[PDB]
Amino acid sequence: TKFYTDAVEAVKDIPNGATVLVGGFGLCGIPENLIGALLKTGVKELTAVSNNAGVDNFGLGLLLQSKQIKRMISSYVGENAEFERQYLAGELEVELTPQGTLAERIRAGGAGVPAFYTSTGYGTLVQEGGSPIKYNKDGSIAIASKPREVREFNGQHFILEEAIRGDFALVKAWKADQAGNVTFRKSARNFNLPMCKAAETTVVEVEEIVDIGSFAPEDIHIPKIYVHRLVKGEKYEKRIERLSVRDNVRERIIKRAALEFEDGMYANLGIGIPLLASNFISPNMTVHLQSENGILGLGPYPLQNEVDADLINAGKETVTVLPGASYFSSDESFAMIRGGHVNLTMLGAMQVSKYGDLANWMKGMGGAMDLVSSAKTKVVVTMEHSAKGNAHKIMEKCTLPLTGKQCVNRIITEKAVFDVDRKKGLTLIELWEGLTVDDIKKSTGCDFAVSPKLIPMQQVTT
Amino acid sequence: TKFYTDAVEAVKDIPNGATVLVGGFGLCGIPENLIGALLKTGVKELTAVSNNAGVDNFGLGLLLQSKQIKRMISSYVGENAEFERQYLAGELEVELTPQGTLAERIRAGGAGVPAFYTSTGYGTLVQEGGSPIKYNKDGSIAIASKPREVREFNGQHFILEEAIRGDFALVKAWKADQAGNVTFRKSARNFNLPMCKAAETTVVEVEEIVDIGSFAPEDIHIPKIYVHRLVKGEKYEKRIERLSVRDNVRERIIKRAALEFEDGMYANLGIGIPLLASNFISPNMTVHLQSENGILGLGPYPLQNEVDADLINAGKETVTVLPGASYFSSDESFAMIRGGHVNLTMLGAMQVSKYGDLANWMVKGMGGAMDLVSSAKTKVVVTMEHSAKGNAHKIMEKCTLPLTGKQCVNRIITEKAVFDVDRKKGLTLIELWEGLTVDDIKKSTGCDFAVSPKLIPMQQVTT
Amino acid sequence: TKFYTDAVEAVKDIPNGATVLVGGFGLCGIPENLIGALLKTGVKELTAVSNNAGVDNFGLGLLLQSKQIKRMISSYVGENAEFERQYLAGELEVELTPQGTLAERIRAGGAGVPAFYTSTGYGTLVQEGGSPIKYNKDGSIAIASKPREVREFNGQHFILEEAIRGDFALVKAWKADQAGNVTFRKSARNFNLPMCKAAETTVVEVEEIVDIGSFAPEDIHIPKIYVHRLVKGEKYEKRIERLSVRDNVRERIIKRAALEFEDGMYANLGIGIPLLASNFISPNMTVHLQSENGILGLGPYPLQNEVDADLINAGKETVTVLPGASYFSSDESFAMIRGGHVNLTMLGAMQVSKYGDLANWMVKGMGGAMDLVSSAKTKVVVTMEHSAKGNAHKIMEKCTLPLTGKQCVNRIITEKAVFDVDRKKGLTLIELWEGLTVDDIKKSTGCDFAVSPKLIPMQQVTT
Amino acid sequence: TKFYTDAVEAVKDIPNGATVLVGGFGLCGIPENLIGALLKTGVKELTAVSNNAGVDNFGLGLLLQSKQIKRMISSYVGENAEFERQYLAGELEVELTPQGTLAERIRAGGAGVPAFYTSTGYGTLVQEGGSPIKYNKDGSIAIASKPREVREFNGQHFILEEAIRGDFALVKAWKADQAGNVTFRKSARNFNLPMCKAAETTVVEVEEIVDIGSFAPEDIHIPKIYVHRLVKGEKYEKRIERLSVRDNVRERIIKRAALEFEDGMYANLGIGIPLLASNFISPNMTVHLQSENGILGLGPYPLQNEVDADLINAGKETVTVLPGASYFSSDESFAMIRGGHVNLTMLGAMQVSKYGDLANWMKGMGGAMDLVSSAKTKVVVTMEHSAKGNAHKIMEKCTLPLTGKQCVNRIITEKAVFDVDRKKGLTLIELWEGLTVDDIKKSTGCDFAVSPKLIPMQQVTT
Ligand SMILES: [K+]
Ligand SMILES: [K+]
Ligand SMILES: [K+]
Ligand SMILES: [K+]
Ligand SMILES: [K+]
Ligand SMILES: [K+]
Repeated sequence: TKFYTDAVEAVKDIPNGATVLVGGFGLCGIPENLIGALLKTGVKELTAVSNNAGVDNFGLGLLLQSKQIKRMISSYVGENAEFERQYLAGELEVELTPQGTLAERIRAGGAGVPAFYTSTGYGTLVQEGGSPIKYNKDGSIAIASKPREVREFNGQHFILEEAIRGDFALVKAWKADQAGNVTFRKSARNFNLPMCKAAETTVVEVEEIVDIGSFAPEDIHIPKIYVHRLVKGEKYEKRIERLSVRDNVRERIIKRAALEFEDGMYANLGIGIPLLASNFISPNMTVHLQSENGILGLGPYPLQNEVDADLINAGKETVTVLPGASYFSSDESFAMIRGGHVNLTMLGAMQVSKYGDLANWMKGMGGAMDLVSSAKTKVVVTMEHSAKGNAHKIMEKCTLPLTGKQCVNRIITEKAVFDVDRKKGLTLIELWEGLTVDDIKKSTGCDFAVSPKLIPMQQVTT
Repeated sequence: TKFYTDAVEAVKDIPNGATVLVGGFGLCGIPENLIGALLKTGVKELTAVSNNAGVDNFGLGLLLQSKQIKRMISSYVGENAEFERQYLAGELEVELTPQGTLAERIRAGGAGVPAFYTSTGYGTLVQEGGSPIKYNKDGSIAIASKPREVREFNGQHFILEEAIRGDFALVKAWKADQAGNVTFRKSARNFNLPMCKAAETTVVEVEEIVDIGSFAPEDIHIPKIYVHRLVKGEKYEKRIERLSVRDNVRERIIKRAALEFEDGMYANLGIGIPLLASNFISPNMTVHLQSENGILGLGPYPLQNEVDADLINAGKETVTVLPGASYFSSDESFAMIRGGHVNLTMLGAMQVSKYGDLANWMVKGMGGAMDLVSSAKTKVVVTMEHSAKGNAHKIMEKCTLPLTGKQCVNRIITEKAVFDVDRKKGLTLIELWEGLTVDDIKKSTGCDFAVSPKLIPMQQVTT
Repeated sequence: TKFYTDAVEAVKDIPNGATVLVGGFGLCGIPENLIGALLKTGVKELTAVSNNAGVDNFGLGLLLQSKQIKRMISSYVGENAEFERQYLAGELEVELTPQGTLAERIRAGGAGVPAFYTSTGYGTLVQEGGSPIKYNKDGSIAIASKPREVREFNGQHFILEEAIRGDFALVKAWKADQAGNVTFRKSARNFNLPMCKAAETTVVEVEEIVDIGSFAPEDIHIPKIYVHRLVKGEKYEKRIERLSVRDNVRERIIKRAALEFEDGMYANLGIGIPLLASNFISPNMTVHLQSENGILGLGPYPLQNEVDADLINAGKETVTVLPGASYFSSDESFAMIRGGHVNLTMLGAMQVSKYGDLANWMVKGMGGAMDLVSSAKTKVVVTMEHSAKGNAHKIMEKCTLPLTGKQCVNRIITEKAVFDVDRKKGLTLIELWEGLTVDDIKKSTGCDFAVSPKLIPMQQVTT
Repeated sequence: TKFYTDAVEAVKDIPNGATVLVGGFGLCGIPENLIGALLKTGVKELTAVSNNAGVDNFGLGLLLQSKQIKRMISSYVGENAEFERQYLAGELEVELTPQGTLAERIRAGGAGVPAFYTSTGYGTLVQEGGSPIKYNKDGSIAIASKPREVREFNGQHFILEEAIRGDFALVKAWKADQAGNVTFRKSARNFNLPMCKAAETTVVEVEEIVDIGSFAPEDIHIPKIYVHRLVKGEKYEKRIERLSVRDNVRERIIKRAALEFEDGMYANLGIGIPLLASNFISPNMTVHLQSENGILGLGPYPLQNEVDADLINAGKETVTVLPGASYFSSDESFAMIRGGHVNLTMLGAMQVSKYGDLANWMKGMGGAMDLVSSAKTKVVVTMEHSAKGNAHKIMEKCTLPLTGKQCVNRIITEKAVFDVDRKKGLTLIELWEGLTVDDIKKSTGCDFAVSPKLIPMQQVTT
């Protein structure tokens, strides 16, 4: 590892056009000083591989403001108006790739794996191609995404994704010892860890340099072999994107969603109703919440003194963890998710089809496509029954872009609870008292079986 | 995580015929108590996915001795005569898979990836198929390995390997906290870590159970989500397979090999000459030695009282590590190796071809040799005696022995010469042992070679 | 042999899902009446082993049109849009197998040989696996071909291919005597002959039934032992797929290709330039042209009134044969080819590599191209325009198109140069089109090449 | 094709040590003139690939007398005392290879196939190796055969055999036209046909040269491309090795064996009882007899005027064929046999095991190992029940060299008829009247089931 006292020195040789991997999930674990250094070098036309686009004036957004990025390869680019403007104007190219796929393609890039298969994105536009990566000033499409090759293994369909390697990686880390060994703090690890292994030259900025021997050998997150250039970041603003401190239809969904929790369950909860539902878990029940940016054991929002820029949830809110929590990188998080280790994945949806196709993302798909990619994880959708104008949200076929095909196992609305089966379709198993099966018929766009043991819709006791 | 006080209770439901992942590299990090529990349950016909076969009376060898294994899926199975015996007799099935491929297939299996590509094994018997996985009693081949599918990416060839998942995994770990979070000690991590994610039911035995909060959250090697059953092992023998404590032709190779080292270099040294050469590294030079069983920063053999069963090198010798060393799992180790992060890989060879094909492994298995030379980014340097007994060529047009890799050697160091090897142009004699002539080399080499315009007498490290 | 007066009676017991071998090369020697009988029985989901797919409305194309075929195992399936349509739509499965391998696998299937080795397909997608045999409606790959196992014999690589056997074979023959002995006419023999031995129940339709004793015993092509069911075909359309009756860059290649011919030579000429070159053979020179569909002694295209549906060349063109010609079956033809008995094989190429890899076939299938260059004993001469549109290199370090063969080309003839090709040393420019310079060739060739010390202006046949 | 007027001219360049393929089955279709020419050139140390060793003073035996052969690769070398003497004395090397395997290895050699699998020889010394190929003068072994690799396919075991290619082939043919196209007459085709394709230089001698155009193109047995050198043989002796012109225990076996015949059956009959049994086939029944030297449709022994050196059966007897007979080469004959196209193969045996192993060959195995190699062909053994001294011939395990393993389906003796099953063993289905099941018990060396429908042993009506 080569140590630098000046960040510009550490990155001055990045060529125009370089593919640069930039760590960070939201504003968590971003290499703010290395990004500050690129503003000074003025290198341009970069293809930035960055999970997110920071915010308008921070993180990757600073490089978008200065127009130093030709293309971004990211999974979620919301919360950044300059980004949106450039994209629509045809000034910026954008390849949206599922978050877990982005993590794994980066990991493959550092592991000598040119390509691998993942179900994430199967049946969606990731597979189908056709998304505008780049527009012409006239508003037409200049570059459309390529469809992905898909192959069946063990009766399931998987898309072939290729490794992502960078010319450079700009990595934010916590500490580096004098040998160049590096560790990451809390959830700031995310993509920084795998990105450190996937570029020809990795540049890491750390908050502190410690003596060789400060780390237990077993606990070095990134061995020095991956750290080519190391600089102690000069300034850390610790920006927090969203400071989060500790109707009846919605309340009803929350209260029935709260009943999906089981003792010992591992769950991943999308923001909104699913997350609110966790507030009703019995202190008697032990439920472990997984966060896809690399956390297992999420706790409630922090009391003001617990607020930590390094600890946010997938919705980018400041959060806390419970005793016995663990942190891990983004590739490891999605290995955990894709491998079906989470028992329950509960999320909101705009539409769900008869056989469980889900439309809930189209800013980018973030980790939603990965979260529903495994048949081993029970996917529970919580959403209001019908859309504005009473248009069906549950129907034969989604009309909105799919997040996944035949991946929903249960739908919870304020009116009903449907179990969903990829081959047989819907089964009404709970019914809000006061409504009748025919009321459901009228608000649902496809047929459904009625369970012989249909009960009034339950509501958690709390 | 469910805690058990009895190991048999933790594994009694394993079915006959189950595929069981068993952690451990050699005797390092083996789940000796869970294995002991399987001897009691008597479950049989297991397909054991285990990097190695332990030794005759320990680790997986115990289950082979009791005949509870139908098939082993391993990368290296030497040091076991009952294994050898059962294999040749047609009583045991064996699929040899490159060590790094095994680690990655297991990882894939826990990560939802059904298959991936790797250059490891391309152009070898792994790709080619035809190795006997199983013999019949009369010596006929009952099952031959399947060839692997090939695909080209970015101008190179890779083979398609599929995930490995087990019904159960028997994992050895260091400590578990009360929530089921687990950590591994030193090099005992190896395959235990990835195997914990790749089975329907993971059973972990640990040396000690500690309070929730004993681990820093960032430093939990295996989050509790992957630990289904946990037991504190009742007995730990701390078996050490090889207790390693601190001619001229060979010495010459060693001394020229020592000159391949450069300050700041990351190197992986095979046992024998390569490793011996590291003893001549200048205390002025900083060289980081990587061990494929998951270590970066290997040090010299320990004094006797420093020996640690949890710390061994790839040759299964007890070792030490230097300040700033790190440990990591087998899949990570081979990601590091396959990704080309090691600058120099120096190993022994039986044969090397004109364009750099290497034969240096063949039934004991290829271990990590095929992975070690799988990347074009790592410089591969072979150190071997020039010619075989009877002066048969070892360096020639084509290897006649099973390949470890195709066009992967960049340099050959023998007691007579040093050849740089290029996949397109072939051999270039760049150093010549003084007293020998270019014609002497011609006579001991089985293919043509260019003679560098800057050919020098063969160098020898100063030490 | 059991005689039938009704074709439907002869095939009514074929089960849905049966594997059925169907004779014929193009529309030559196809069992049109048995196929017509299958349209009436309606049997479905057949795995049809048929060299070709007939044409849209004839031969196997009729069964594709009625959707009675689940999978085709063929070597060449061009000239059929319903086939193409069903394949891409995921309605039809297709395993492309080299023509000669198909013939030999079928023969093996009737000879009790479960598997054999052939160099045909080594280093290509046949060995490598991964071709889509079947797509799903959304375009995903439902079934990918399996790679083939490799083995080395006498220093060369071969792949292991397995026998093909059918439940039934639908065979077209010329005459059967009353005992069930059968003969084939001209080139209509092709696959019909070997397919008669490789199915549990063989059904043969013939044009005429003659008295026992009409055949000389030595001249029965298929002994009655292989003929289980026999029917005199009710109707024979004598369909002819291609009625063939007797620039300067291209002309230059042709005229230099014509100089590859030698008196007494056995040659196999691919359609296009190679075949055109044969028109310049001196009536003084005797050259015997072999056709892989089973002919030795091809002659010029016939006058219109000499056209015979039973006599076509490999490009499916109607032809004639010269005095002393012979006909033989497809397995025999490829034994002849694979055995290296043809002295010169001249074909077109899309790309040729420095060491002689050839890309000249790729989904229509590789036909006999992979077999044609499979032998080191046959000189393989490629005739192609030097560079592709946009001047992209066609001759280069490595082909970027699917290989037909590895290191199998011995010479390249373009409108600018003639290169001898050596598998170990590469290219040697031996002739140069006058007016061009060695540097001009450098600019249009994607790899280095030696310049012969005896380089001459490119020759042109006198005619 | 190059035509020669002098045979010596056609073969003078054969090197000492050359591997030479010599056509012929017994004395049928031997290249007598080319062999005469080798006597004059004196080339030595040849490895002669020849199905048989001719007889003492003819065919290959002439080359053995002159000591010009170092090694023979043959399937049957009986009827030649000089051969036997040299072999035992250690002067001649001998590799016995099953006839059908020899044919197929030669064919593979001309077809570009380096190796193939065949069940022929599985479970026998062909697989096991250990046969002396060469003795030392002291009577010990100098060279022992190598075991063959065996691999399972579709649940069956097959041995890997490698191609045989020659430096030269000496081929006897009937006619050649002026272009070099060649045809073979009757059963003289045998190995000459495949040998013409498997050597670097093929030399063919023919009885007559005819005009181009004499052969129908479809009926050229060997296209000119395979005929490198052609000579019209100067002399043809038409030697006939065995001139064959048209007790009660043995008679009983014959009469019960005659009942194995069925209308429309294809059968291959070994010499002795099986062949004698065919004399009792009803003129009402149509049975087609296959001869492994390349004939289908064998008829009775010839009346003196029908005697033809070109037409002999597998026992090398002069024979005739019936209307509608066909001739074919040795590789094609064994493809027919190995592929299981013959319905019934009836042969004599020295021993048969409980599960159907057969010992009936140890001169060489000839085609016996191939004849029983297919599970599709019913193998019926006809033999006297017990050996001299009443030793068991039917027992648990044969003690004599195996011809095949689990390949016998029925055993016919003068006392009993046993069906044989590879998994269940023996089932006594017929019993010679006057004998009891216990009498069979006493004469049989293993247990056997007694059919519930056991009948007195049948005897053909004729
Ligand atoms: K699911
Ligand atoms: K390398
Ligand atoms: K390589
Ligand atoms: K060639
Ligand atoms: K080749
Ligand atoms: K049988």
